[PDB]
Amino acid sequence: QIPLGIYEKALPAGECWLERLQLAKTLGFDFVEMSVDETDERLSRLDWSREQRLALVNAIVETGVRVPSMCLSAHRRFPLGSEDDAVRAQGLEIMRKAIQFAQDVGIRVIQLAGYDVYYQEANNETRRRFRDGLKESVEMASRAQVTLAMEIMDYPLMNSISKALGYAHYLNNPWFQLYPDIGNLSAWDNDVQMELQAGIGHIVAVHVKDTKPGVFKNVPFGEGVVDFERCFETLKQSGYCGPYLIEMWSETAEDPAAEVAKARDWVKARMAKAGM
Amino acid sequence: QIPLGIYEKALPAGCWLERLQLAKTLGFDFVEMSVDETDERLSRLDWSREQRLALVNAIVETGVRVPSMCLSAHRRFPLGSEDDAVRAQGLEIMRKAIQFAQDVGIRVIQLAGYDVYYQEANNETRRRFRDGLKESVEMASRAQVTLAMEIMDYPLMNSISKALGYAHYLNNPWFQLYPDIGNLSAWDNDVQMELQAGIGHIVAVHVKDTKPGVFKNVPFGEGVVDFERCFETLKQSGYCGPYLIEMWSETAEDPAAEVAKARDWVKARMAKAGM
Ligand SMILES: [Zn+2]
Ligand SMILES: [Zn+2]
Ligand SMILES: [Zn+2]
Ligand SMILES: [Zn+2]
Repeated sequence: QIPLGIYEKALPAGECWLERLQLAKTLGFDFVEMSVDETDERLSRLDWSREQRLALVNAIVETGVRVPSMCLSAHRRFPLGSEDDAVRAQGLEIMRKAIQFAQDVGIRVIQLAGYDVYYQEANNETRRRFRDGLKESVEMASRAQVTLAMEIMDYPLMNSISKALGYAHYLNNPWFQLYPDIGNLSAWDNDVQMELQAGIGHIVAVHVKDTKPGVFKNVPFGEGVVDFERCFETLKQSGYCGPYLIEMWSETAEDPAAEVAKARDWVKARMAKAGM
Repeated sequence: QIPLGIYEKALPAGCWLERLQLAKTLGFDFVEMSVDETDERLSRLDWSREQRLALVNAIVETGVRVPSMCLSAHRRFPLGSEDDAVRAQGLEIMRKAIQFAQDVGIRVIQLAGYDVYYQEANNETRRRFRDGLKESVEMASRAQVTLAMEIMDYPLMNSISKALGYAHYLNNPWFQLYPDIGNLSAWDNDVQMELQAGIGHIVAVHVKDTKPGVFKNVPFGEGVVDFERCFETLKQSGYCGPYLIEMWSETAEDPAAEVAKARDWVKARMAKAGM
């Protein structure tokens, strides 16, 4: 088996989760990755009532479609490296609330964004604050027993598996792992296939998307520089047995389901070629 | 925080809402569920969706988590069994436990490190157990559920070092370590060395006393476990995870009173170690 998931933001935008999960099932997916992004609407999920949390658990159990991971891109707006101590405190409360939320609804993995700061310029001060924020986050994670997994990013601080492995060695904690995005990994000057193999005992999930140098969003599958077949071959041959998540933003398309179905078959053909 | 939990079997037998509410009044953050060799506790892996959801509801209402499952059922259906039917039942229990953990939001399944328990071990049981573990870890990787190997009352896994060997073999983020400081101290181990060695892999810690060759119901303080030392080692090494108090006071004169005393006794040892 190869568990295959779809990004929340590839599907229609309604906060109706049972409908979302039914659609994913219909489209042939095993799971949906939730996004808790910079928007107040998705951020407000962290303030959901017990009944709202439990309704999500209900929909998951009823449909069989899991929500095993949360993409926590809210830290782009409230980064852990902020020299604004108010903004940083806000990033840390979001982290705490995301961990409690994951405990409540049974999310397995919180995918962290490797930004020390995004909208502000980086320096030694922001990197040190990010490092300390990350250590604090992993401590909360260790208490809760919730996996935090650093994504390989559209940003120089975390633009390879190697740099994430640096953080993993520093932290030396079972609850801090790796969540490579093969698109982001391919959009710099990395030896991608060597990076995938190097990270193996730390890789808990894989984001599947295409990219170009300096273009990390909305590059159509096949129009970028990602060698999908090679990546899948490397991961399979190195013993990877975890999930793959198709990352796309077709929520805005005329027919989101149709865009998703085409990307699904496209991605699946390449996995099949790679022996999976 | 030092998250502190109570073993299911320390509390009176029974609904889960009542048990979780009891744990709350006793000051515990969580309860560790047991899926043992009994058909009664095994039947949990066959719970309906409604039964699974009722547990989730109760956890959310009380705020007392059930973050871990002790899976001692493998004593009865071990992954190393040379009987293909018994081994298959063990693998099916493993699959169903992982699905149960997904359904109910259990974070860590604690594995019993027995290739076989009620039979004699040999090269073949060891080989079968090894492959069984590999298959189990493959299942856990797909589900993203942590399996943590307990340090055992059994030679095959009687130290953190032994569990570390399996961890290095499997090379997978979903296979981790769940030391029991009692079991770790009941052999010929360098206990404080071991705890430090395993630090990057320790996801949880069982707290109980033991004596060499006596791994069960040894009253706190009457055995050989150096509690203040183990706590200071784990503290100095940067351990930030939960501690589970393992007892079977379920069948004692005053179970609640027994657990309260043990709780305060454990917390006193922790306070002495800088916690
Ligand atoms: Zn490593
Ligand atoms: Zn991604
Ligand atoms: Zn190691
Ligand atoms: Zn134990």
